[PDB]
Amino acid sequence: TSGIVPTLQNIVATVTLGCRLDLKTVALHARNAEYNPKRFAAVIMRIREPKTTALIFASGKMVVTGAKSEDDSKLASRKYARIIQKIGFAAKFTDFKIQNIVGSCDVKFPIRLEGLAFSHGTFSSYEPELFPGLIYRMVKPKIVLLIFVSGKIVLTGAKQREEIYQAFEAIYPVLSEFRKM
DNA sequence: TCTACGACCAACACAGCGCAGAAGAGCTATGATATTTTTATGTATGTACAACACACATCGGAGGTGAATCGAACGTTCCATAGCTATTATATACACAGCGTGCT
Repeated sequence: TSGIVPTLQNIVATVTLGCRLDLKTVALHARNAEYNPKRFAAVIMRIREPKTTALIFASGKMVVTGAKSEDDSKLASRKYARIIQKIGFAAKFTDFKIQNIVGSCDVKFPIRLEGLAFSHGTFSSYEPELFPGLIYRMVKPKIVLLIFVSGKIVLTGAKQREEIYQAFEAIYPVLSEFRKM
């Protein structure tokens, strides 16, 4: 067991609004709406109360990023869809699928990263020239982990909570064995 | 008037003519020779042919080269496809570039 549970910091989800959207009008009429078709083929909006960000496409496909919890992402998608209703489009809410749940935690001890890369070499790839963190790719569940010398752990690539939590619980014994000073 | 010159006589002897023999002038006949006739005999001529050997223009094969003609490599363009590029949120942490400031 571990005395600390990871805390989430970003949830990436998608919603199908089910209607063709004219990105020209939603940029002009919505308040915080940025449309640069040369730079990107979507309109970026963000609203203050969930601190999220919606990438809205012409086909009606939607991306919600920046949420802390699944209910927060659901509420953010609800309010962005309500904005699209108030702007003059028939954007029926159809589905809501959360793809990414990245959460960070701290084991509060220094880690010997080279020894961990040497021991669990089939799942790890340490290249401190490029990035100062170790990339651990767990096979079950499919969660990737960024491991650092300060003990900070970044778990990325979860669909719901019961992957990142058990990923941390499985990665804790193989990091408790590596301690510096 | 008369003196040169011619008649006249004798002797004779040497020229002159009869006679016979020679001889040769001129005609006549016959053989040899050169001249013309005839023919005949070989030669020349226009034009054609053929046989044969050599030489030469003409046709044809061997070789060389410009003009013409072939492939082959390559650049370019298009159809379709797939793979990539770009954003955003977020924790984490380190390395480098760039800019505001200030005080040495």
